[PDB]
Amino acid sequence: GSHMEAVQNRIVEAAERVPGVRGVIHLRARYVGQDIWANMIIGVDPENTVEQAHEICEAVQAAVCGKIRRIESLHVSAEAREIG
Amino acid sequence: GSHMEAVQNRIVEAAERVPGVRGVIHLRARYVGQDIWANMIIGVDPENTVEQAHEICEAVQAAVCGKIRRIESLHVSAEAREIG
Repeated sequence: GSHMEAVQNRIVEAAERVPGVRGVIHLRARYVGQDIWANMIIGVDPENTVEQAHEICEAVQAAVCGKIRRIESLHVSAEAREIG
Repeated sequence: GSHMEAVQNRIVEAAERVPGVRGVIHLRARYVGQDIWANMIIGVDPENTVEQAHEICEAVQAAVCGKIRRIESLHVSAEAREIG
């Protein structure tokens, strides 16, 4: 794949290892100049409250931002997902 | 304020009228070229499940995208919020 597909795969790999993540559903990653701006949607269990799902999102943010360089902006949201 | 503050205020106004929204907590809006890319975090009640909060987010997306021109990318997430 392209450079950006390789970057996308590394971001997904970092996120999918976080407890409570049921896969990465979507990732929009773009270079704006020399920095990445990314929007991620993760799957979580339906049983989560909104706060519990947000805490998973925050753990994903911390994981991705800690591992993946050059990201200027990351926004992570969750959808209930019944498969993985 | 600036042009972008006026744009931000219109986006917030569109979102905050959607049932179940407990204010707009955050909005990052930027021009990338001639288009707006926006990340929004809304407050919702803590009692929401993740799916219920996601449905509010989707209603916000539809409302903002339907009313506000020039947005190329909008990502809306929710946080539990005990005040409004």
